[PDB]
Amino acid sequence: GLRHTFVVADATLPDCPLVYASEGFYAMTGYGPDEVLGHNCRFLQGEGTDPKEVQKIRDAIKKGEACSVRLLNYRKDGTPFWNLLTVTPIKTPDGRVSKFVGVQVDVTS
Ligand SMILES: Cc1cc2nc3c(=O)[nH]c(=O)nc-3n(C[C@H](O)[C@H](O)[C@H](O)COP(=O)(O)O)c2cc1C
Repeated sequence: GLRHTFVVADATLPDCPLVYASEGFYAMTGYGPDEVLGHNCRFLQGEGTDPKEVQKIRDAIKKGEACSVRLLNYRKDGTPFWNLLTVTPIKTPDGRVSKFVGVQVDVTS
C-alpha cells in the first residue's frame, strides 16, 4: 500500500548487509541505524516466521532474482507484525548483482 519502508543491501558482501534504510524502516521496526547498519535483515524474523517463505527469499537472492513474500516479523520490542516484502536485485552493466533493494509494507491492517 501507500505507507511503506525501504532498505538497501550490499550484494558485494557475502551476507547482504544493510547499507541504507529509510526513516520509516527505523521508526517502524524500532531499531536505529547505529544498530542495524552492516547487518543482514534476518534480525526481523522470529518464532512464528515461516521458514518456507524465508527459504524462498534465500533462493531468489542466490539466484539474483526478484521475489515477493509475506512474512511475520517482530519489532525491537518483540511485538509481531505482518510484512509484505519485495526484494529487487540491482545490477551493473556486466549483468552482475551489486545491490538488493527491499520494500516492506506492514499489512497487519
Ligand atoms: C534488500 C533486502 C531486504 C530484506 N528485508 C527483509 C525484511 O524486512 N524482513 C525479513 O524477515 N527478511 C528480510 N530479508 C531477508 C533476509 O535478509 C535474508 O535474505 C533471508 O532470511 C535469507 O535466508 P537466511 O536468513 O536463512 O540466510 C531481506 C533481504 C534483502 C536482500
